[PDB]
Amino acid sequence: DVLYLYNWTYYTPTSLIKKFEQQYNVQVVYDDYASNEDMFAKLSIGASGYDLVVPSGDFVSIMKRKHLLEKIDLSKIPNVQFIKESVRARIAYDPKMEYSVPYYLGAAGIAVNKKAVPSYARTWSIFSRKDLAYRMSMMDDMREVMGAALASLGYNVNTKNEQELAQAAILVTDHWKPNLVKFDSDGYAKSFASGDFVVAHGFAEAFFAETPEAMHEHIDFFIPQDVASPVYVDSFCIPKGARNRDLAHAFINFFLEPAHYAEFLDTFGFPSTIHREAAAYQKKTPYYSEHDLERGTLKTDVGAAIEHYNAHWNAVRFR
Ligand SMILES: [Cl-]
Ligand SMILES: [Cl-]
Ligand SMILES: [Cl-]
Ligand SMILES: [Cl-]
Ligand SMILES: [Cl-]
Repeated sequence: DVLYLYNWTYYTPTSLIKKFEQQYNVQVVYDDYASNEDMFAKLSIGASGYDLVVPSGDFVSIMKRKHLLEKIDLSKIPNVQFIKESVRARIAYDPKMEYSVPYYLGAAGIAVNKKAVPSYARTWSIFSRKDLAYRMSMMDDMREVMGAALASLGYNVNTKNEQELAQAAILVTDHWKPNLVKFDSDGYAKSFASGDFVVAHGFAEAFFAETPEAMHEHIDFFIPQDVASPVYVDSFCIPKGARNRDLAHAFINFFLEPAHYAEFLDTFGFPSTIHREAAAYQKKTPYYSEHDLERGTLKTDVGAAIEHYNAHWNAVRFR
């Protein structure tokens, strides 16, 4: 009678949770987390108490190899038929959805204050602009920042090549970092709203939630299209030891109902990247289109190649 949901703060719209609660006469314990590292920690060897968790594609692959996830019974999730074919092809960490079901696919991008920066190219190299120095931020995320640098240099955002990573590190350290106030994943949208940052790396839903609607026309948010910018996919997974698998499946099935998925997308101004029905049911014009995610590269599990990422990033981030 209770579903234990573990997800990013606000990521499951409470409005949808109430509906699932009213429909099934159940209650949802929704514990939030601020990162997949933190989520992972609760689900570490061996068993949290959760029925559902929402990891990104790299963390689905990591958690499969560490045997942290339970097989999903797709017969209990008929609405899995709404998952676009194009998405099915990209989810190589779990292509048959045996351990995961897609929740959302999007990408971080760049917001530019068009009144403060009238001329700019719509590219990552915007962070090398010395005329905007100390009025920009990039995200406090290693895979996003390294990924953007790798993308810009024509390298795979998931590369395992050591000289490509060093090259990316030099790009961030020597070309972008000197122009940044800081790396910031939580204050950038507010600082962008005040005018403190005039260009910032981040999520469209944050920039637009945080800036009054009156001032939206002055924002150009874009995911750079001239390179294979990093893209993410988040998924429902059932943690090892889940006590209520029946409600876990029922919730994934509920979330993927066209009107209920559309209500999810509309909450954040998301396009229907994964769902073949939901766009018809949406009330909100998306902040970016699904076609903006085509050229980009899905962030994946890099395996050991992580040690090189870590070593370069800790230097970028703490020096
Ligand atoms: Cl705990
Ligand atoms: Cl500063
Ligand atoms: Cl937000
Ligand atoms: Cl503004
Ligand atoms: Cl290294």
